[PDB]
Amino acid sequence: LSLMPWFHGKISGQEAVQQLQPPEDGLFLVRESARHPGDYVLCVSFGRDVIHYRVLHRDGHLTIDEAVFFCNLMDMVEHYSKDKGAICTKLVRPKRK
Repeated sequence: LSLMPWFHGKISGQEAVQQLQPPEDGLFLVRESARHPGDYVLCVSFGRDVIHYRVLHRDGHLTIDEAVFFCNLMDMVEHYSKDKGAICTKLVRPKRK
């Protein structure tokens, strides 16, 4: 959370595609969602495109229901820093400020 350099909180997606803009594989950040409150969107750069993955809540947290779920984002994040499978790419540099 707040003190995490990868978290930009409340910026339109629209902003994020921008932040993330000298493309660079695994360049990511995380922001709170608008249409569904309490929820997250993790933004990823991969192949010059920017992909997104809603973070759902289900007793906890996750992107692959059912698959892998977390206690903290600060931890889904770690997780997706060593094994990508599931999303397009391995998270590397957090975009920051």
